Amino acid sequence: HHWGYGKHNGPEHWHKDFPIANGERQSPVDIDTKAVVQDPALKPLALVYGEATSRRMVNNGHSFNVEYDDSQDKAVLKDGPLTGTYRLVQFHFHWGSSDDQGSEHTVDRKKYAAELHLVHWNTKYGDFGTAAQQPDGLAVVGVFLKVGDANPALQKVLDALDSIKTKGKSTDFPNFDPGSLLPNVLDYWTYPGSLTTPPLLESVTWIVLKEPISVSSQQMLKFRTLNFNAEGEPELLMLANWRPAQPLKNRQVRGFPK
Ligand SMILES: CCCCCCCCO[C@@H]1O[C@H](CO)[C@@H](O)[C@H](O)[C@H]1O
Ligand code: NA
Ligand code: NA
Ligand SMILES: [Zn+2]
Repeated sequence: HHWGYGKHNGPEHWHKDFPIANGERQSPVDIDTKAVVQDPALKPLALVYGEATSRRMVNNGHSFNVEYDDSQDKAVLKDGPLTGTYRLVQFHFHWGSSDDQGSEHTVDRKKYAAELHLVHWNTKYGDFGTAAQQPDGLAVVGVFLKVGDANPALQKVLDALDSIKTKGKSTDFPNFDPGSLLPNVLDYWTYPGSLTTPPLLESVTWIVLKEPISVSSQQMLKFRTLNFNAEGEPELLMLANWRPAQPLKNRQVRGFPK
């Protein structure tokens, strides 16, 4: 089923083909900081990314992603709110049509310019697809991009976008350290949720970092010159690819260290 962020096939209509869009643990959410609860079971996050091996970058038609080699046991996410060990498979971003919107998660309704999603799958399920079908199968780390200074690490990613302008395009993208896109402080909010794109599976433990990384307004321009369409289709620039906040319903957002 074709979906996107346009007038006819956008977040407002996803429910027609993916009825879990109106499920009980949908993402993203607004994080009401006064309602955040502390939990002494929570641990510091362990993002063990030093041996993560990037492979390629791909315009998938809804955003772009950097693919990691998840056939080896090296780049893993553990601790934080998690039991067991999750392999890094890819990262991607969401952004908006102007600098003051574009994040998926919001903090007391504040939006950032963009949001990075580092996607991981629980090693006990063997692969990404199998893991995606279990409530404890995925873990996504979300990082806010706040407009300010130019980000040199981010620039390596943005430099490659000229190579992947349209849907299905890919380029070799070796040696990129995903940790170079994390803040120094790993304080986080966590809640049980879902993928923010169809198929919207409710299999994600969300880990949203409190501290953003920076991006310049000039860098933000680079995101918005990508195309949703394939070559030879009408041009639909990737001006915005964010889902609005979804009802928290009966969930609680936990915070570490508070
Ligand atoms: C619509 C609900 C399911 C969407 C998630 C896609 C998960 C795909 O799951 C994949 O399936 C393959 C074929 O069965 C298996 O070979 C893989 O091991 C599995 O990773
Ligand atoms: Na692959
Ligand atoms: Na290619
Ligand atoms: Zn995402």
